[PDB]
Amino acid sequence: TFFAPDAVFGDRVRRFQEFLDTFTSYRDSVRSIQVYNSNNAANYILPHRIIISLDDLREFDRSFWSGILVEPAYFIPPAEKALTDLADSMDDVPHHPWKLSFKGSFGAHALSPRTLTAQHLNKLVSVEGIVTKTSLVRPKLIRSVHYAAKTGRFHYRDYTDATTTLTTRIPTPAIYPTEDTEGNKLTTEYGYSTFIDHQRITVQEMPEMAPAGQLPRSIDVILDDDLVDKTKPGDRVNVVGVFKSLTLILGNTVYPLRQMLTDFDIRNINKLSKKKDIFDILSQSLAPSIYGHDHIKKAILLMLMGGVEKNLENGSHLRGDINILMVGDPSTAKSQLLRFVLNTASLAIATTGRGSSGVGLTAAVTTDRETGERRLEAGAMVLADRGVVCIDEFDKMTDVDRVAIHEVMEQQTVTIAKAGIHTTLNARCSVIAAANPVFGQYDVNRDPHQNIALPDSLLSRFDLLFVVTDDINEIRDRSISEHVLRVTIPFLRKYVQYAKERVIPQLTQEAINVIVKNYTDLRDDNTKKSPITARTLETLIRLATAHAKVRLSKTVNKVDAKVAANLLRFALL
Amino acid sequence: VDYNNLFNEITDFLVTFKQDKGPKYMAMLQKVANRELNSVIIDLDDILQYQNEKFLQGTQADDLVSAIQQNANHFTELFCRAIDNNMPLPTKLTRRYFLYFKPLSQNCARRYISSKPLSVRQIKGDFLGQLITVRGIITRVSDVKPAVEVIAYTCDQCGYEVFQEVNSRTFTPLSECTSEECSQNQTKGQLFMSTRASKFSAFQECKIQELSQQVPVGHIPRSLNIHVNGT
Amino acid sequence: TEIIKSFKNFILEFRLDSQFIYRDQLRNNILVKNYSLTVNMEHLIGYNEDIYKKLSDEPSDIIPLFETAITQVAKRISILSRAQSANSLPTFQLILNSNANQIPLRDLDSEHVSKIVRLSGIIISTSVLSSRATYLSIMCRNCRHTTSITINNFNTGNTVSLPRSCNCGPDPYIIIHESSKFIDQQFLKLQEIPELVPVGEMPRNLTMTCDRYLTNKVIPGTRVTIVGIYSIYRTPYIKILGIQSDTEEEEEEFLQLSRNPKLYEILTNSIAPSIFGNEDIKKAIVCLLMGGSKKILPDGMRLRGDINVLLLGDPGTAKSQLLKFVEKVSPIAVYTSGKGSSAAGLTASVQRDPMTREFYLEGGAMVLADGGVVCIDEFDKMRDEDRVAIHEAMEQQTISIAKAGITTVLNSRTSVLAAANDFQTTILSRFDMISIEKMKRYITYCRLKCAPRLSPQAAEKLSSNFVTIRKQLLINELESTERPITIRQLEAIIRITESLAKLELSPIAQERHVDEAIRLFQASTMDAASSLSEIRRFEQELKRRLPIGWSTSYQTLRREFVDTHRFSQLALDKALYALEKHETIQLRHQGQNIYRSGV
Repeated sequence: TFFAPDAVFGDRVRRFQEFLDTFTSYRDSVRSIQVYNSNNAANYILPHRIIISLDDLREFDRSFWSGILVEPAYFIPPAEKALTDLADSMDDVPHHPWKLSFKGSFGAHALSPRTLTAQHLNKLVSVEGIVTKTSLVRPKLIRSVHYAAKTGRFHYRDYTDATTTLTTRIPTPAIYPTEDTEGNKLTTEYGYSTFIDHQRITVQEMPEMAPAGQLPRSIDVILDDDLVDKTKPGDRVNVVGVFKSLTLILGNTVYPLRQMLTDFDIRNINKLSKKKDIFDILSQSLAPSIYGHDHIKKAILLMLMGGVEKNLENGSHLRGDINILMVGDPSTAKSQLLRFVLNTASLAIATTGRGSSGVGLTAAVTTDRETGERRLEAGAMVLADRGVVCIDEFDKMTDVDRVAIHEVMEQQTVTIAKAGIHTTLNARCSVIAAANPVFGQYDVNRDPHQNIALPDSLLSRFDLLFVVTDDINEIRDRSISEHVLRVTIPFLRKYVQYAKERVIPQLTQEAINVIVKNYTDLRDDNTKKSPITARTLETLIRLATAHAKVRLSKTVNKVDAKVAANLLRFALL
Repeated sequence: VDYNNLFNEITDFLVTFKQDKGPKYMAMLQKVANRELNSVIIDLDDILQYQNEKFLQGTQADDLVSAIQQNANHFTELFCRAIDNNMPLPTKLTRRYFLYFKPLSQNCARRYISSKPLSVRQIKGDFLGQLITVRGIITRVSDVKPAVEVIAYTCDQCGYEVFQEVNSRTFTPLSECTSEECSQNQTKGQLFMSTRASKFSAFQECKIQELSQQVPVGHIPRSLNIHVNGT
Repeated sequence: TEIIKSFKNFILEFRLDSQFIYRDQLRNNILVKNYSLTVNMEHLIGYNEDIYKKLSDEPSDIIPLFETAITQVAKRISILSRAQSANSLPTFQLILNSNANQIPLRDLDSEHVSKIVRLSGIIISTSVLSSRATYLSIMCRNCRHTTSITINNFNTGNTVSLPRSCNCGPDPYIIIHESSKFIDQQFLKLQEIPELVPVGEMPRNLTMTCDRYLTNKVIPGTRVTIVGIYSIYRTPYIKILGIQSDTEEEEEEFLQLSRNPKLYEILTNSIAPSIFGNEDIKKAIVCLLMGGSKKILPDGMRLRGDINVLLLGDPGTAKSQLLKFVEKVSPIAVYTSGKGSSAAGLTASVQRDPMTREFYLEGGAMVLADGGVVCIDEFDKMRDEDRVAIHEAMEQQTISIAKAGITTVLNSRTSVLAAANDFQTTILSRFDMISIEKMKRYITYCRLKCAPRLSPQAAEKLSSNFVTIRKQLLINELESTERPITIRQLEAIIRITESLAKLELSPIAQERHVDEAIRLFQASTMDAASSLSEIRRFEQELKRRLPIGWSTSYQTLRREFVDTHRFSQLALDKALYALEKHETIQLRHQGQNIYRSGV
């Protein structure tokens, strides 16, 4: 500014001017920005930034590309000076800075935040993950305008941050002025004083790419005025910034947004797609350490593969997730099945159901003295957005989390309004609840409603309620000892993810009538043993679709509704 | 932006009004000189009509409506002295009145923007200092309380009563004497406060809430704080 | 300069299995930008005697010369690799591990200071990842002059200091925070193994400084072998430069003792010198060390091998004297108590680093017992924040922790040997049972070497025993005694048989071990042995008696049940907790009001 520019600034500003003269894709874009602003001013805004495609910068200039990648403090500046000069030259009407943004592949600069260390400080870092906290929007002080009243005129003195500079200039403070020259009181005016707002968000690594079992490492992003309305907790994000250490990143570009598949594994899953004996052996091959319970793991197989997640036009979305509650005597392997479903799914989060430090799983409030304010902590269900969560000891879970899962069940989301924030989050996850009775034991002669120790709304929320009995019987109990005294794990994961990514099933007339007949025949159970609701209609075709996608057919069949009715007869009677 | 000609425009506006007794602003000054009212309401419609009268006669407009809309806190302390420069004689710190503003409607906006119905989600951050018209329900209100503006201190040694101006929520008592007689003296005698000569204001805080159909899909109606003073 | 060429020849000329081991490792670490490499001390002592003795005597002046030679060859590797497909290089920090010696913490003396030192221990704390500098631009505030200072390996009276003068007077310098590089560093604490520490004094500790490439590579609470420099800041401290972690006559006499047929019997006649009686408690204590048959199934759902044993009774009878023998006999075990102890805790403690009040963690006996057993006393005195952790670790071995910044699942192969005097279900359900150096060597060799199994010929007796106990205790269970019998106890019986067949160092099991296993299990069942009606009572009461419930609380039930002679306070609160718990939300409501409303 005040210093004389050398050839080290002039050469870089003429190289960026030559790159902008070669590629008119940013010049017509900033002309579109200006004509949109002129049309809105004529009717009476966009936050003045142009995303630059990095693929045109590698083949045009290798040294400029290398200088951007190793010294952005000496390379970003002159490029934004060229952009402001191009914005002044492209406009010819009378009468603010302009910023930049990048996109594309980075190579070794794109990395996990747990691997982000003290190396490559000055170089720009692209890092993806999940956000945990989003602070309160706070306006700062820049250019306050003061009015001296006895002589009647305006004064103005501006301030400077020590981060928003991406480079170097002399730094020093200045007292917020309270007395003009010689000495007569003067008043403040905030009508014209700018209040650039800033934000401070936290982002850690994603649970699917990280080596799960370890601790997540989070970093802080300081945010400007422009991009303050595009951040919310619970979403997968990819930030692009500069790792400055006065350690934080000066995030300029934010983009809101796993086994490898070969061509030999696709031949094996295409070979196993037309045999009609696949489902039973795939349900039997998940846990060989647990004797019996075939239909329960058949429903667990249909549960971990998923649904369809149908989004209606101009209306609310439809629930694709399925939910399973399992009750019975505490003698069997209900606590041993959660470790298997946690270690064999795509991504899964297991909680004990009692012991959450916050208000539950979904979130918690915290105070920070850094900002001197209150931030949000995301404990669980907001991390897994497409996977599964497992809660054992469901009866020990309090009413606050029960009210929370009453709302996020069919809703498939959540909402929070708190001191200084109001928002709604989306989280379509699937729950696996395991409970125990309050009497300790249960037999067939006791009634099946009071033994559950849960309200009727929670029985209506959960789709499949599986009762496991363990009365002592000498005939069946003879082979458990030799069975526990005596297809694979990396194949079903690839099977489930290929079915989840490629094939979406649709309905046919052959499977609508049989499920209509089954729903109308059960709507019998109301007079004999269990209430049937409208939500159950939806869950009776979800499972069918499931089976139809287990066989990966493009549409459903009648046998999918038949195996769903067989699962219903086992879990209801 | 200049103040030397805009203040002349402000003091020329209040004496040359015939569009809506006679010169109504001078009649309102006669009414405040008769001590019957304490509130001054300034509209932008009279400003627009005076601007039209000045623009149709070939004179320079030097726009007020594009300057009142930004930094009205400087304008409420700057135009107040222009009102204070001329008052009629009565027939029946020294601010007898209270100055307030009101914007122009959409009917005066289509007939040759500044007053749009704004949401609290439509605040963006950068509107801190613009006049805004917010629509919403009111859930939280507080009681009327007297907030001081200037603290009056009296002395028995010199007699010169001093007045300090507070701006924040809190302040400190100026026990040290800053008069024009105690500077050239060895003695620095005690000062006392006056709750009668000090100017107060009827302060009240309120929480405006976001309208129900104006909130987006899934979002919750967040609040905002409004600090009112006077009448 | 000759040492530069010698280290470069050691990097580009060392051969092992007809291949270079440092060149490809440097290329692979440069290609992922790790800025580190693993060198071994055995390779350089096998290569040059002019390097290792000088490294052991003076490491502080030869190590950064080796570091700058590493960066000098790394610059050439980077410019020849960048030109093939698709500036500023930091000083490459080297890590160096070895296993030539393992000196204890008590052998540290005034001699060999600032030399190389390698020792083992347990990391108790690594809470802070503070910041330092590696390259900093400095400027003045008076004559507008700037420069820069660089440091590479020196990270309280040291080299790092600002210049007093460039007149500008004393200290006119301002650090240009816009152009620097930050070198993270850590302050860690290490203590000696508590299984071998004298009884008269607590175990001492040591402080260490950890650099940049090995940051957050060590979880606090494991068997960590650290090699560095024993420097002095008087007080000693350790500069870490390398990290790693987890007599034939003895085996001859152990093989001679293993051939004795009455070996089990003399072992039991040897674990109880003054304990009168209790052979079934002694065999269950000596059989709960290894656990059982750890089997890694190909489906991933492996089975747990360790078991649980619980002591109960009156004070005395060596409830805390046999625990000292199991603390000094077993491979990895540490003595603790209920709700921690004096300046030590079983649960993961958390408190303030007193320097500027920092929050950090104190590993108890739960993280430090990785791969062994844990042994505690006073099970009734447990805090609620530690009970949930031990409740999950006694059945799942994993302990989960999650708080500000640290989220982790600690592996805890920890069997429990507790002693004692909603608690009823955790006592009766989570517990399965209610020379010396040569013995410890045989126990370690058996725990690492073999992986036994079971024959069906001896498994049919277990099936017949299970069928008979389920057919015989059902008479007592349908008679509303309400005390049990599970498949978890059968799996514990299987683990007990695997431990008994494992003690003779055999991979097969026969009836000889299961006949002692059913005799061991029957004492636990004898100790363990010694809704329509209750809900008819409670429900009919509420429903047809006092709907408001007012006037009908703990008094009125005390009357009715008192006058019906069926009340036990445990039974009362049991039916009630059942009602609140069956979510009688009226029982919820009454609990909320009438309960401490009282009547």
